[PDB]
Amino acid sequence: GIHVWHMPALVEIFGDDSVLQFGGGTLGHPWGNAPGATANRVALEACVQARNEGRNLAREGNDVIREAAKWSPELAVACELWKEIKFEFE
Amino acid sequence: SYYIAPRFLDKLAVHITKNFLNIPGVRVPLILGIHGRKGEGKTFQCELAFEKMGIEVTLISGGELESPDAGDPARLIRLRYRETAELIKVRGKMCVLMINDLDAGAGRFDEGTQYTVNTQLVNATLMNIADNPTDVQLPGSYDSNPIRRVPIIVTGNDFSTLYAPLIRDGRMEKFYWEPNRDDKVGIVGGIFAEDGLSQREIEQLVDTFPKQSIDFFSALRSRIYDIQIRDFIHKVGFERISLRVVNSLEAPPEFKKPDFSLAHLIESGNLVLGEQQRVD
Amino acid sequence: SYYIAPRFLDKLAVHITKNFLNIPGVRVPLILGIHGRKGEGKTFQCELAFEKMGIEVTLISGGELESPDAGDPARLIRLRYRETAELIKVRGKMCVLMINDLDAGAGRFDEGTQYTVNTQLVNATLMNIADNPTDVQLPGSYDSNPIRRVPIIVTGNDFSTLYAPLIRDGRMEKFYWEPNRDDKVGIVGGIFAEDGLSQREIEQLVDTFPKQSIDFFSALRSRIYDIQIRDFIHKVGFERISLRVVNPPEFKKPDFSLAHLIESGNLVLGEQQRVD
Amino acid sequence: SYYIAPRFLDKLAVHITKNFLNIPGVRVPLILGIHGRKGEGKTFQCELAFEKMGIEVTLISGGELESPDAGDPARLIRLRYRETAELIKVRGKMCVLMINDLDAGAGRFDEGTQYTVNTQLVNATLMNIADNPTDVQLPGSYDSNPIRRVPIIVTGNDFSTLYAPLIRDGRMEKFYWEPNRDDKVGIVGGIFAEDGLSQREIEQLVDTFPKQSIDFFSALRSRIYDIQIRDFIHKVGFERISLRVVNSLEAPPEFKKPDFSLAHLIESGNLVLGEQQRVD
Amino acid sequence: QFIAYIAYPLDLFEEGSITNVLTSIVGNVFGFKALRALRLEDIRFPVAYIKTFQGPPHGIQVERDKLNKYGRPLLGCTIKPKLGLSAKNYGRAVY
Ligand SMILES: Nc1ncnc2c1ncn2[C@@H]1O[C@H](COP(=O)(O)OP(=O)(O)OP(O)(O)=S)[C@@H](O)[C@H]1O
Ligand SMILES: Nc1ncnc2c1ncn2[C@@H]1O[C@H](COP(=O)(O)OP(=O)(O)OP(O)(O)=S)[C@@H](O)[C@H]1O
Ligand SMILES: Nc1ncnc2c1ncn2[C@@H]1O[C@H](COP(=O)(O)OP(=O)(O)O)[C@@H](O)[C@H]1O
Ligand SMILES: [Mg+2]
Repeated sequence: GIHVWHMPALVEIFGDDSVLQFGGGTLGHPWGNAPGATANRVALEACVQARNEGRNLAREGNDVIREAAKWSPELAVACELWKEIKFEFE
Repeated sequence: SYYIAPRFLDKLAVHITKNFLNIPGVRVPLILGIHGRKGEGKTFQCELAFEKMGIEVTLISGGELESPDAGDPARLIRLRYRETAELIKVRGKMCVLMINDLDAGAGRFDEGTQYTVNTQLVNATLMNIADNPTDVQLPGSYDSNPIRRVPIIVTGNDFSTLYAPLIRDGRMEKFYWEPNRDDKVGIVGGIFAEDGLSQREIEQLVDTFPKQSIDFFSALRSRIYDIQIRDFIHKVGFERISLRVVNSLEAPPEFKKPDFSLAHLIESGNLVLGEQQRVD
Repeated sequence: SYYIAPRFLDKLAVHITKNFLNIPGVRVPLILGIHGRKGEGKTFQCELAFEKMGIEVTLISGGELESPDAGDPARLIRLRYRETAELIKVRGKMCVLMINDLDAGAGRFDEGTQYTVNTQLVNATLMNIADNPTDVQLPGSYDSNPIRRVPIIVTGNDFSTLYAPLIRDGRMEKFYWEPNRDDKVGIVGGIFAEDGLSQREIEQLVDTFPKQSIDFFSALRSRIYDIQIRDFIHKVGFERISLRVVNPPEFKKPDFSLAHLIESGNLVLGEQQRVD
Repeated sequence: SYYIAPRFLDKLAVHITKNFLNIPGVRVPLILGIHGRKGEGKTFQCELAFEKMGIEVTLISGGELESPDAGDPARLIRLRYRETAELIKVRGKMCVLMINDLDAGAGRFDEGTQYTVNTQLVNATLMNIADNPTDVQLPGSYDSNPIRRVPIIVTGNDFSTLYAPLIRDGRMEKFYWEPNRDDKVGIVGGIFAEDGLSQREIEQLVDTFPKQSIDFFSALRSRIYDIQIRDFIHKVGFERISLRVVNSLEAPPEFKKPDFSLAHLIESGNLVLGEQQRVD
Repeated sequence: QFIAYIAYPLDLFEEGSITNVLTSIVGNVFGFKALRALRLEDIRFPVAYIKTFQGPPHGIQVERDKLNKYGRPLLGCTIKPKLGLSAKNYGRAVY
């Protein structure tokens, strides 16, 4: 039970040496399996890029997803369907 | 720059405030319902009030849960309620969900005269949320963790008898909003503020049509270019009005700003009165 | 925190229990009928009672018993009865059908009004359920398979204007609810239990306004609270009312004083007289 | 140990037997209609009579003879007649159709009430069944193949408000029920037979309340058991009364027989009259 | 607390596999967050699904015929302690 908005928290908690699996997250995309996979890939790589620079994914995590969606049309549709949630990790 | 009536703002303030407030010994109605005549501006006032307050709004269409080929209202209202609850934490501001034309705009003739299967579902869903606002459940992925309570606004012409339990329970509050002379002056004054009309002029317009909907006065502004268009057609000629405008590369038609006078508005007012009279 | 009148709770409990027990040789009425003056708390005290015992309620509103379709109010009663009978079988607990404000649907006041078939049918249906609680049919194919017996609670303002066979000792147990001084003291004392008023002070409030319904006192509390909340919104301001609410500072507690509870109540009566 | 009144048992016995028997040159009515006053025991003495003989009953509710679909109550009676006819062929015993409370079904209260067409058809359907008990056609394809003759028993408060051709000697056997003093003594004596009262004491109970239906005396007994039941609810506790009664792994509670004396019964009887007067 | 009865189609499971049927039924239902507790009481197996299994290699009847022992329950013994004894000392206790 994970989608594109859970990405900054899962990356930070589980670290780098882990496998993240999306059952209903990839398939349930409005456009199909191929744009659904691309949306998940862009969201993961943007968080990895932001982590390496020196940005806290607790405070700036939602800002990274919104910035990546400006050039990726596949992610912009995914952000419309699944709504953003707030994790309370410190 | 549109005027808001003080009474309308007050009713919204108290409902939203009280729900968000956490005072012991006090019971608060979760759902507020507003009934009035059509084109009173109930929807327009709600949208404006929220902007001044800066509170986030989620809108659900009346036709979105009335249509047979839409989905499932029971599953939908629940999903929208959860999403609105998430906003409070992330956004850090008050968030309200409102529904328009719960029993209207479906396309059906009855307008709540006769119940439907779909009508029953909304009643069922709403009643569950009103009793247990803190916990709302989807079909799958049941979460133990509680959600922040969210206020609900509903607007319509009238409320069905099915809702009578909720109102007697005091879980729902019904507000009847009717415009007055003072309210009319404000709203009419705001519409024509940009045009530039004297206070005496604005008073005359309301006085001309004492018993009129708010929508009518707004609609008057639209029929100002009619004289220009009619005169324009003549110069061009009926033979070739279409071709030049529809699909031709030329300078687009230019219209000088219409003169604003009280006389023009009275003449326009009479024509719309006549048409509405004949149709009904 | 709400006070239920001991008379009211014992009448409900004994009615439902006796329907569920199978004492041999005794015939029991399936309908309990509560009637009296408007706004005395007929519906409200039932809801408190049903919550205490933790028993499921199936509601039918009074403004539903007259539809533009012939037989449609009668068909609903049978449909809802069969739904409640199954809930006894499945959930394995006591379930009750409550029809509130029957006077509006099945009633017959003056002869100056025009009535329909439905008035006739709603009276007819309730008679047959009360005769055969175990044999209620759904439209279509007949089945001779028995169902669970379900008790019915009926609220009204008057039963004088109702079909004569539906009101008889053998078919309905009648209960006239008129709250006395001791009841009023308890109930009013339950509303203002949280505020902190002495017994003697509660007595005085009832004496000041004796010709009042239970709703009046509960409506009085809301009026006291609304003024306080309105002023708080004005003081804080509309622009930043959300910032000082989500995360209540500078909020004076409501008056709640015997001296004022008289003053405010007099103003309400004056407003009522203005319309009158 | 209920007393069934000889007249009531004889009249019902002969009507059913005479249909199932075949005597040449004798034409017999199909319908028996029992009418009288409320609570005299029309429905109840029928039920005791059907159980003594051990015969199957198919029940039609009077408040089912009108529907939003046209001709659907007309279809219902024709279907239930065939269903009962099959039970004679299969099970090989007497079967009876009963429509309880016909008065409020196919009846017209005043000359001001708006009625539909279903009322018109229900009268006609019973007319044709009573004429031809053998040929009842299920909608669709025709079939000329006879079914068994089934008697019908009808209860009502008033038959004066019913279609005139339906009530006639050749179509319906009429029977008016009103119990006398000897009937009352017998029936009321049957109620309190296990209690143990002298004959003189039974007489006195009838004398004290002479203008009363049978239901009144049965309602006395219900009130007597209240004290024991109220005590039981307290001992178990209001929190978990449902569990004990409905769904418990314990033997259902036993109540000792309360003291039954004429003085105590009259006291309770006057309490029921007072409750009736309160509404009156 | 209630007993729930659930039916499953025959063509949902692999033939001759206890592993597969056990993984399908009790896989991801016991960790469902909306339930406090769950217990599987009983399973009905149909005749059509039983015929795909070998069952017991011999059974009661054949076991008694091979051993030539009937009219009496069989007797057994467990060597104590559970762990400690040598292979030779184990066989001495067995004899
Ligand atoms: N026991 C109580 N404790 C606290 N408030 C009560 C109590 N009883 C009644 N009230 C209040 O007063 C109102 C009583 O009205 P209802 O519950 O609608 O019953 P009712 O009006 O007597 O039934 P009708 O109209 O004759 S069919 C409720 O809405 C409560 O707000
Ligand atoms: N023979 C009897 N022996 C014992 N109790 C009887 C006897 N007859 C009637 N009663 C009681 O009185 C009640 C009579 O109810 P009904 O059979 O409905 O009389 P009724 O004349 O059919 O009423 P209406 O006309 O349908 S209202 C029953 O509930 C019984 O408790
Ligand atoms: N305060 C206002 N100022 C300007 N226009 C208004 C105002 N209130 C309503 N309107 C007009 O009303 C119309 C929309 O009506 P709506 O809000 O849907 O009313 P209702 O919900 O009562 O039918 C628009 O043309 C809008 O400009
Ligand atoms: Mg009867």
